[PDB]
Amino acid sequence: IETVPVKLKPGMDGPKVKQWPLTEEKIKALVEICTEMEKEGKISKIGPENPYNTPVFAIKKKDSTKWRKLVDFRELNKRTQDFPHPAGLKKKKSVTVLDVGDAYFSVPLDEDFRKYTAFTIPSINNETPGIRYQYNVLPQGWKGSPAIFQSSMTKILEPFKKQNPDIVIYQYMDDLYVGSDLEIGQHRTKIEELRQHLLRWGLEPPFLWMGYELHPDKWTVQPIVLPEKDSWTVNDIQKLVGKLNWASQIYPGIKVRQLSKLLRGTKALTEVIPLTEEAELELAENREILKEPVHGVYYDPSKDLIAEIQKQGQGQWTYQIYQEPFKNLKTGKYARMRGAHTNDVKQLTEAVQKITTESIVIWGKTPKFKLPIQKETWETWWTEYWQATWIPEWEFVNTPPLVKLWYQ
Amino acid sequence: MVPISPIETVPVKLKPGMDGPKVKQWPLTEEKIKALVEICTEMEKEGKISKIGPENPYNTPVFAIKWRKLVDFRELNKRTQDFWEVQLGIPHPAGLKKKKSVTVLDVGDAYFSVPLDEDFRKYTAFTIPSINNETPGIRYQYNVLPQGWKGSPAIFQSSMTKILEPFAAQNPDIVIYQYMDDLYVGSDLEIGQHRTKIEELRQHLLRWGLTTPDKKHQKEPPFLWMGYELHPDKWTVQPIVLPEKDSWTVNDIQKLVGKLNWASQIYPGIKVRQLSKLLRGTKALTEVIPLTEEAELELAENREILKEPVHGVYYDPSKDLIAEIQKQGQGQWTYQIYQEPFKNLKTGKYARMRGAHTNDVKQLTEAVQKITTESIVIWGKTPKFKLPIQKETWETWWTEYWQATWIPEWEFVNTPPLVKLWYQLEKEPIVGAETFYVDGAANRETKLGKAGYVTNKGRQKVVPLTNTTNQKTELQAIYLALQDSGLEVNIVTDSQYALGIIQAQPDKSESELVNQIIEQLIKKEKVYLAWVPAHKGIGGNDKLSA
Ligand SMILES: Cc1cc(/C=C/C#N)cc(C)c1Nc1ccnc(Nc2ccc(C#N)cc2)n1
Repeated sequence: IETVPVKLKPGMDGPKVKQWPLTEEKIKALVEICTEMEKEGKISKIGPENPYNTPVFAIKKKDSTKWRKLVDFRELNKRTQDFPHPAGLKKKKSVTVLDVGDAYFSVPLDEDFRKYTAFTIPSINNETPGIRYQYNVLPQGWKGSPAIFQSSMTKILEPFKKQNPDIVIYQYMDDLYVGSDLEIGQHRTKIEELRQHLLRWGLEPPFLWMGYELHPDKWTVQPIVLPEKDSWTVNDIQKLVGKLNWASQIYPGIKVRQLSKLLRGTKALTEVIPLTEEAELELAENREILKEPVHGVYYDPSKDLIAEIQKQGQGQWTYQIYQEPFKNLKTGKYARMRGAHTNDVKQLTEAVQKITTESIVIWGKTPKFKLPIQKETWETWWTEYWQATWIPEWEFVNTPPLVKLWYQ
Repeated sequence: MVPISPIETVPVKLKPGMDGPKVKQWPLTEEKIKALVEICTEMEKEGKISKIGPENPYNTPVFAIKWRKLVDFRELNKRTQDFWEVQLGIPHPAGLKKKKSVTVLDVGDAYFSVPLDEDFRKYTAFTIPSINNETPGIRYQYNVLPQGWKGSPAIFQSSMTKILEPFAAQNPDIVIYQYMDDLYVGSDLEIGQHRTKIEELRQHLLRWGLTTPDKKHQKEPPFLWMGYELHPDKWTVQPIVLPEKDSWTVNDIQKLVGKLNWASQIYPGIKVRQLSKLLRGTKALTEVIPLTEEAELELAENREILKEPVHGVYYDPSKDLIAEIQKQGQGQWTYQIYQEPFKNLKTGKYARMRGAHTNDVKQLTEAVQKITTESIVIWGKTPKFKLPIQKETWETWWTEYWQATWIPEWEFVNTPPLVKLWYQLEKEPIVGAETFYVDGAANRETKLGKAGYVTNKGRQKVVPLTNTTNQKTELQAIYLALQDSGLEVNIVTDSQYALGIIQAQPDKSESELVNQIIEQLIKKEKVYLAWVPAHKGIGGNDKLSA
């Protein structure tokens, strides 16, 4: 009810980010949403004295038919002033993600900072002036919101935590992650118990009823594996030596000397080469090395997480998360990419969101993505398939990696 | 007297850390001073300016031009905050809807009913010099937005919009658009109902004390606006006239391309590649340049396209948008957007991006994304595409390409030249095909090198090379293997560089060597390219680096 003073970082001005083009349906959804928010006092119209801007669009959360406003505060968040992650969350058998972002609207925003939350609802073909608003309350997606609302959330959650001490509750931006070990039916009733426990405080939230269910305990380690074959061709051995050479950047004691000595001569690629005793032993020793963890791998909260993704074909995608090259903190593979059997970009967009979710659960922050896609293609489509209330950072890969072959 | 509603003032600030202007008034002739004194007396009477005391420390120079008054706000403008500028994105005519009637209202006097933020007025101070400098100069400050001041256009437009919003909202059967000192009001209503709407608008504006000329506006359809001609049921660009000349100058060509680019939004098939090529690297505006034979053709082709008027139609929201693309050659692409056959809303073009290697499919994809984004802007939706690429071709491409890629709903249209895939590498080694182990190396100092191969059949070649590099020799080695092999071939290289290029699947390159390789790939039936790491004792695969 009383506002927290908030400031931008030293020597830095507010965001001036262009509104990107919106479809008719998203414009109409935003006009409807903002008209209601304006009546509720959550936002107010602004004048030309405010030159700041942040992009806005609208999405449909997974399994819903109600449009949700999504502000892209990435620039503002970088420019905003700065204000312990639970290692147990990723170990729970079920985690339900709640959208609690609506709660932030109950807290007023510092009068002097509001101008920096300016956004624009554009018109088709710019035929009428864009509708200009700023926030009067903590906005969804702004990093300052969870920080300012934190004392309030803890108070709301106290009785539920007291009565359920083994439940892990973790907040990231507008998301609430609720983890327990258990049977699912009971789990869903704690989540519902939680819900009602929050509704009480409110007295209605459009998306609180929703539950996004995860099972991070089912997530795990994906290591390097070598083929097991009875007949090796020249091509098979060349591929094996290539993979091992690559793996030797990750694992010290990998050797290819004896295997390479099978590749001596100038043989037809499809010709079968019997393994020598020396070559099989080297191969066996390499297998054993690859069963061990990578050495000197640690997470540092002061460094960025980086996520790389490869398209493997047939709807399959591989990814790695690291801070230092060759020191992967997590690797994984997605073989489904549902609903995008004929759409690469939708598949990639879902992969990005899934990887970000894993990252939030494990380290409590989002990675910077290296995306195997041309900038123009991504920028034109990702908002059509986006279903999360946060947005990570990304860059684009224009040169095909050889590494793709090693994660196949 | 009838009470009128005041216009809300916009609070204005100087940029952080900056003070107002303190600029010296230039001397003026006795004649100019008298002119300014009378002008300002009238403005003072009109309430636009007010005399101020000697305490104000700010000043902006004023001039007299042959009289009229000019206040030079360049310094104050530098010191004034940034504003939201709504006009940055202008409507494209192809997105407009047709109208039976469009009326113009003059609102030029309304502009001076906009008051200036009281606290900012002090910064607008100026001084009329006194005759012979024997008395203190007459000091004035503005009470209304000054012409030439940075904030005036944004504040004026926002103030007018705010006034017009309730009228537009309660009268959805009309459209209202402001440009300069005019309001344009369009509708599809019966003329009697439409004229009634205009009088109601005039009555609405009166509430803010804003008067509009009873005498009808002189401007009437067609309208000359932002380089376009707007008619009730069609639009075009203003006349495009290509000059006759015996000699062309950098500047002339820049101006030519500009007109052609402008023309290209409704004249189909405009091309500018060869003319733009003449501008490469050099920017000496007076330097005459001889036209290539290719540039002369391009220009001749464009003159023919422009020989007579072409018009676009307006947008009908009750119908689909269709976008059709053609390949023109040399990285050039052209398109038309229409709802009904033979009636374009607009046209346009796309050019290949600068880069080392490329292929037609990638370019087609890029053009599609450009048109998609343009269409979201203009119409708020994606058009149904008609593309010169077979469905089977597209499927092979995107399923095998290492990047994610997507094209929205589209259909094949069979009009040459068709976009196709010119080669496809094998996924597995070819049984029965000769295996070529290739390599090359060069010396960095003397730039001498070698490229060659050895095969399972005992075939061998080494070629000595001059003026070369490691990367070129690696490509040359692959080229030799392609040249000297049969229709099916397995090729083994250690070149990460060469792998990175072919895996990008180029069909054309800035490297003639790569182009030679592409021409060879096109002639093969089957080609499997295998990579191995260098210097690891692999057979066949380097010593021959000697
Ligand atoms: C953007 C715009 C520029 C001018 C430009 C005014 C000037 N100068 C005039 C108007 C009225 C508008 N606004 C809109 C909005 C929707 N459909 C249209 N269609 C439309 C506009 C003019 C003519 C004509 N003749 C026909 C159809 N105009």
